[PDB]
Amino acid sequence: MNPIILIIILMTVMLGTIIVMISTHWLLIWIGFEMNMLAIIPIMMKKHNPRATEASTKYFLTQSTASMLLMMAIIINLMFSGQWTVMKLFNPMASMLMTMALAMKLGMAPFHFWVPEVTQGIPLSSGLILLTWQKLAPMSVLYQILPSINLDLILTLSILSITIGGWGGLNQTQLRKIMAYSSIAHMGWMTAVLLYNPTMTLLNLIIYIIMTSTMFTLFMANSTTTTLSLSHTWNKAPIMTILVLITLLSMGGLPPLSGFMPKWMIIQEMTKNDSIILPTLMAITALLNLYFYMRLTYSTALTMFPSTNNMKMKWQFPTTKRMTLLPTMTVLSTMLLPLTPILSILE
Amino acid sequence: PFFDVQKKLGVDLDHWMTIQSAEQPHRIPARCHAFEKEWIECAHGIGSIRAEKECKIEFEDFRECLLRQKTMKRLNAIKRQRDKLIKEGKYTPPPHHSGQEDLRP
Amino acid sequence: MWFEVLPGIAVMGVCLFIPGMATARIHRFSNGGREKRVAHYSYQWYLMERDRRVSGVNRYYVSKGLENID
Amino acid sequence: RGLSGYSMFAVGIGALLFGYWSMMRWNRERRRLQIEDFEARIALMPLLQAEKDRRVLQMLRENLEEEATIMKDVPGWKVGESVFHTTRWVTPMMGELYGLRTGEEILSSTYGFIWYT
Amino acid sequence: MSLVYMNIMMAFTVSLTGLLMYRSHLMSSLLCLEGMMLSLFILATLMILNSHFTLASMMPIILLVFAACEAALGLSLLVMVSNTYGTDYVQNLNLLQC
Amino acid sequence: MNLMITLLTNFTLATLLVTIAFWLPQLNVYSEKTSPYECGFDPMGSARLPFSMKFFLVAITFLLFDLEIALLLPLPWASQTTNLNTMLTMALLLIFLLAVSLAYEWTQKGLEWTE
Amino acid sequence: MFMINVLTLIIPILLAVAFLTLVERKVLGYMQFRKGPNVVGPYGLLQPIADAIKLFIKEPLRPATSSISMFILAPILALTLALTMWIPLPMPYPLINMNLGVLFMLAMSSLAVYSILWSGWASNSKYALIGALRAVAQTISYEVTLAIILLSVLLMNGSFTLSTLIITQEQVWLIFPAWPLAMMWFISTLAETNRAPFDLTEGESELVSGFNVEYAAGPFALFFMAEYANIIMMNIFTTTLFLGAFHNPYMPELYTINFTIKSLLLSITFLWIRASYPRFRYDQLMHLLWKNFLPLTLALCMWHVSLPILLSSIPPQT
Amino acid sequence: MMTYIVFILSIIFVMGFVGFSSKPSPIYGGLGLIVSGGVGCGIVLNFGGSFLGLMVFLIYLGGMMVVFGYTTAMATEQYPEVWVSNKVVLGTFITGLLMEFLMVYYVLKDKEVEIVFKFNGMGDWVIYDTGDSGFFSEEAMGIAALYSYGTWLVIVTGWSLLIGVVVIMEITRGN
Amino acid sequence: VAAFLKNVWAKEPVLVASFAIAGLAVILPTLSPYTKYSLMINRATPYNYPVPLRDDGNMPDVPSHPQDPQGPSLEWLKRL
Ligand SMILES: CCCCCCCCCCCCCCCCCC(=O)OC[C@H](COP(=O)([O-])OCC[N+](C)(C)C)OC(=O)CCCCCCCCCCCCCCCCC
Ligand SMILES: CCCCCCCCCCCCCCCCCC(=O)OC[C@H](COP(=O)(O)OCCN)OC(=O)CCCCCCCCCCCCCCCCC
Ligand SMILES: CCCCCCCCCCCCCCCCCC(=O)OC[C@H](COP(=O)(O)OCCN)OC(=O)CCCCCCCCCCCCCCCCC
Ligand SMILES: CCCCCCCCCCCCCCCCCC(=O)OC[C@H](COP(=O)(O)OCCN)OC(=O)CCCCCCCCCCCCCCCCC
Repeated sequence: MNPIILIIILMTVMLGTIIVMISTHWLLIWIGFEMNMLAIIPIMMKKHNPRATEASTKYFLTQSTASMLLMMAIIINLMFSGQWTVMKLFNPMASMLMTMALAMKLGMAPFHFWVPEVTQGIPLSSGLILLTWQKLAPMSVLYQILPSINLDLILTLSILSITIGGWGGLNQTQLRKIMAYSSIAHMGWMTAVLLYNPTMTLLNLIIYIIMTSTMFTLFMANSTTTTLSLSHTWNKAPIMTILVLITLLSMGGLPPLSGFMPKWMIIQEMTKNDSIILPTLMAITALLNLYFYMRLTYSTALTMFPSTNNMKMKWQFPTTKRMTLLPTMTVLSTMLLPLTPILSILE
Repeated sequence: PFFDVQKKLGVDLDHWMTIQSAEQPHRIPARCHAFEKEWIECAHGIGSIRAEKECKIEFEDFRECLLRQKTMKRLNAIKRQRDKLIKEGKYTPPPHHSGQEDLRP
Repeated sequence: MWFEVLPGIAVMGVCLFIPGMATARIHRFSNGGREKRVAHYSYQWYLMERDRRVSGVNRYYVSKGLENID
Repeated sequence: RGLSGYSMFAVGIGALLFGYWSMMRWNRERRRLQIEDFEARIALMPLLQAEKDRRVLQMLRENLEEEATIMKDVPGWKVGESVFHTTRWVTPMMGELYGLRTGEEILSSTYGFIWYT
Repeated sequence: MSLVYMNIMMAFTVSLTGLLMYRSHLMSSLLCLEGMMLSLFILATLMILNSHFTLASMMPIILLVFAACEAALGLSLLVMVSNTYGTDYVQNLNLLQC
Repeated sequence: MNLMITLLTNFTLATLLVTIAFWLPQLNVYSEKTSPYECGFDPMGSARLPFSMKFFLVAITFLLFDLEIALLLPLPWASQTTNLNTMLTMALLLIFLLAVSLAYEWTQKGLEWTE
Repeated sequence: MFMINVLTLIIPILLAVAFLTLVERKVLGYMQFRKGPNVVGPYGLLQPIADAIKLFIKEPLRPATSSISMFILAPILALTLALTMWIPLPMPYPLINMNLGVLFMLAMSSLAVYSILWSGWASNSKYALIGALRAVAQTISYEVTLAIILLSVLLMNGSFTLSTLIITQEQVWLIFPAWPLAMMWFISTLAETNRAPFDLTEGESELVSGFNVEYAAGPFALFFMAEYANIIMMNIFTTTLFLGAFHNPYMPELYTINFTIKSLLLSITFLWIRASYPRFRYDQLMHLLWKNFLPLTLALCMWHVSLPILLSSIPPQT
Repeated sequence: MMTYIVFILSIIFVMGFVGFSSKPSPIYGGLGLIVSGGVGCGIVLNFGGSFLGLMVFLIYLGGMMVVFGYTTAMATEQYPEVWVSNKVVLGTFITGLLMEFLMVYYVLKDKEVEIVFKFNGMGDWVIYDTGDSGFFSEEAMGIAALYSYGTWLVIVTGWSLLIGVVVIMEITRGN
Repeated sequence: VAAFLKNVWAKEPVLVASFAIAGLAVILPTLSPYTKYSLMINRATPYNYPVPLRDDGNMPDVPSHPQDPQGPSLEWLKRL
């Protein structure tokens, strides 16, 4: 792609997310989502192979269906309220349709059927854009409509996302599908604490974006897209195995790491509201995520899978890659738990 | 993340199409301008939790201005009872509900 | 010579004169010898419906002047 | 054969300037005529507003004096009960005025302007 | 509410189930997204013209704009499916199943 | 009302010029006169094969430029406003954005046809 | 008595199409050094009646491969949309006085493409397929400038009302402030109405009869009397836009005679162009209305927005 | 039954939606969507939106001409399904029509109905305004306000159309 | 700059006319004295009713009759 056009298209993706974040009018929310989808489609088709075209077709169909349901929720709100302010919704039908639309845009289960497909089809950089930056505009709209979100719907979507994203990653050897089912489980964690304390929703979103950006930057820095090619990293750059070790143990929710920070706080806000069964099932179901994270740490860091002969040539060449903010994101994704009361800045 | 840039910078990007009671072109009122003005001036600043129960009456009048559900239900009752009394023959319509009435102006 | 297209052009010109002349005479016949009232805007329609109400014969074109008042 | 380029462009730009001048004068005259027609409308509007008020109050009283005759056998009916909690005047709906009248008056009053030619 | 909103919401749901149940042909369902845009147009416009909220009268135009501004997007994504494969059948787009 | 009467009249005596075009002459049907036309010879294959469009990028960009005359069309009414320099700036912004779009489609050879 | 007002519209323009066929053939003859029809009637004044009787007693020949419902519905909609674009045209008084009659003309121009389009698809033939998708290439070419030219000329009118376009042109013709728009609109109406050099759908040298190659007589008549109705309506529309005549409200027949003879001169100009110019190729069509007419149309749109503000000559909307 | 004209046009709207939503073929899908978008500019034209109905008619005529060109170029099969060729097309076509006229029958007999919302059964002439707008059609004034009041909406819409052209030319490249 | 202008007028004259007309439409309304009168005509076109004021006692600029000398006048539009 022409880099001026790449700059303009990425600024337009960012502009769509900002127009969703800053606007007080429902039509401008919908315009921001349309602009976001429309601009991110050529980021997915950066390589022009059939898998990117398939991923872009599936992504276009899911996000277009979600935006249709979003605009129908907006028009039913216009009927039952005569106004356009981005606030609570004045009808449970519009509340359900907008919650369905935002759950489709997040790829939360049972609308999850596009996130491993689309994430596998596209490159690692566009997969990073998909799993981090596209989880900011629907979480804005969910942060703004929580007086009208049905409790049973968002909790069913949340625990169904956590369970399905837990079981999905166990059967995977492709790193992008692992990160996609990890995305599904983590969006379930974020939306389960949405009606109890949305500050914990924002905390989980930020810590998740840090850890996911760390993992995709490590994958891009190692040029690995499968488990079995990530397993050659000890013979090429052994510090990267340590970084994926600490980041995957962080993403599993293990103390003393920062990925234990959101989970615990979510439990800390769900037991206040006399819900004991639900965060317990969520915590126990997160052990599946931890299990396929531990599978990746076994294949990469804790053992040494056999490499090839041609790796001896790659010993003679360093990385000329822009590993942008990789030590900063690696430190923030692992050693941030003693700074856990920083979450009050998200109030 | 409602990063309220429009109030921080003082710009009016989309506050003008937000409600019906805003500044309209050529001062055109909506059909529910008074109802929406009463509901917004009731519910201003008291928060949504107090607004859902302390300004319920103005919002019910405004919603029934918008969709006219009670009005159309009452007209259903009046027209259905009128058609029943025509079918039973126990009522005849007046001449000003038939045309021959030499209308007002 | 070239002027033999003029009968066909003349008959075509008559056949194009007929619709405009026809709708002008029909507008003058259906409206009491005057133009058809143009109501592009709802105020013009309100004045026309007021004329229909004040004519007494349920026709907007029947005008009532100062002879109607005392 | 024919003229040069500069002569034809000069004739074209002169035709542009003549058309712009003539349309300038005539559209300014048309705006003055529009303001005259609007001030005639404004001067008529109080009489039309008073007649419109007496018109709609006539029709609502006729719909009210005939509501009590229809609604006599129905138990618990409250004749002329407002559907609004407020006691403010509400502008009447089309069904509130022409709800008891014939379909000719209904069509001519609620689709008359749109369907008119 | 009013009688016409029943059928315009009904047309939205008919086009919804037509979109959301594919008949192995991608153009036949890209028509259904355009029909959902038509139904949303007519529904919002009936609501706006009804209540005389005149400043939102520019809203359906804008809505209609983004209609084709994604429909064209779908057609630009229809031709890449129909250049990789001879047809635009949606069951040819199953490579990302593994 | 008069519009639907006029359209009903036009459709009526457009379909009553067809029902007296089929039912008035004498029909002689045999299965070679109703065959398709390929200049006398039999047509090789069906005409329902995909006839590949060369002007496809122009056809998709027509969908976007046709929206512009849903945006540039209220300009006779937008000129009647009392915030008029703002209207003029936004109008020239829309035609300038259409022109920047057309310039980008020119220079990247999007207006040319394929093959 | 409105039904008579409809029947005094469409029947005199099913006759003006008939004698337009005779005028087309005779002006085409005398510009090609020969004579036209002068055998059937007195100097050809019965040849249209001869063709109109011949076309409706010939065997209609519905094909075996043709999708018959769209095959019959496409000439019905052709003549329907040919007739129904005459109703907002002020002659000086239109049949149906629309507040937005220009956009009715534009939308029914967009709908009349589907008669050609479904006729070319329905008759399952390879030459009628090519003549169908050349209408797509022609319609994505003229429509992208047919609306901005017509926008820019109504920025001096003030509205989309065709009757107000007589009041607009009461001092001067609107061809004097808008002659580039006029000489671009005229070519756009050539490209719209499928007249030469923009035939391109019934392109006889390439495609034997084009989109209606399977339509035998009877249904062929309703594409042949629809296109000519489109050229008479289109030159009346161009006359209303750019050559608006004097209207006396007490003598409408003066306006009717004046715009009638002007629209006849523009129809003779269409016949002059069809008899003198080589026909385009349907990509060179598209590189004309996009590479040439569309940038200058955007420039004149900027100019006709900014110029009534520049001269305090914004026309009224009432 | 002439007071029910917007309701009758809305029945034809739903019939066109069942016509193209059964998905016979995008030829007939474009046919049904033209029929629905042409009666939908008669539904909304009886509410006062004469500008705002002619545009959804005209934009969708251009749209279905483009979609016709693509379904003759890309989405074409040897035997296209008209309305009745497939049993799954005709079955759901008859299903949508019978359910639509079923909820016609339940709303004219009872004058009220409830599918998720509650709907009246009287003709929708009842809800119109009993006043006049003077020398302006108010929807034309509101769409005219897109330039004076809607400046940010102009900026985001024109930017979205610009990058729509750029996005589409970046997709349809192949390399 | 003149040789390139002659070159583009020789090769692509339609685009030269396009950029010339567009440049005039950009710069020329900012250089005209009549652009003020466009706004002054548009805000003196009375669509709505001039809703009167309750006379409190101290409003010297507001008239009591339309034919009074005080108030906004349109003599500038009559002369021009
Ligand atoms: C409406 C009433 C009638 C109006 C007049 C119409 C009658 C005359 C019709 C004659 C017969 C035409 C038959 C069809 C012909 C089709 C071909 C054709 O016309 O192609 C168009 C041709 C195309 O030429 P071309 O195809 O050779 O172009 C070459 C292009 N390249 C190099 C890319 C290959 O010309 C145009 O496009 C010009 C259109 C009109 C231009 C109007 C310009 C007005 C003045 C602008 C400003 C100039 C001064 C500079 C600025 C000054 C500022 C102060
Ligand atoms: C509640 C609301 C909170 C909002 C907070 C907003 C904070 C900023 C935005 C964070 C959102 C996610 C940002 C990352 C999006 C993806 C960026 C991307 O993909 O950039 C492309 C680029 C590709 O690298 P390259 O190797 O050159 O590519 C080869 C060819 N593609 O480069 C990469 O892919 C490398 C990764 C670059 C960006 C990673 C660093 C930014 C995000 C990590 C956290 C930083 C800490 C501060 C912010 C905390 C909150 C997120
Ligand atoms: C199976 C394939 C199809 C087979 C059948 C084909 C039938 C014929 C198809 C072609 C005709 C399509 C007509 C589309 C609607 C046109 C609407 C119209 O003419 O509007 C113009 C006009 C606007 O005027 P306005 O600005 O409102 O001024 C009055 C206010 N003082 O409006 C007026 O003046 C208002 C007058 C009343 C308008 C009533 C509402 C419109 C009626 C629509 C009828 C159904 C259209 C069906 C379209 C099918 C398309 C294929
Ligand atoms: C600032 C005012 C507003 C400007 C923006 C608004 C414009 C409105 C008009 C719409 C224009 C839309 C389309 C524009 C496309 C321009 C790009 C282009 O086409 O470049 C190619 C062209 C040469 O064509 P070619 O490369 O051969 O193309 C293949 C076919 N032959 O290349 C060329 O022809 C050369 C183009 C560059 C030089 C043009 C010089 C014109 C000067 C006119 C006088 C000065 C006007 C004031 C503005 C400053 C201009 C520098």
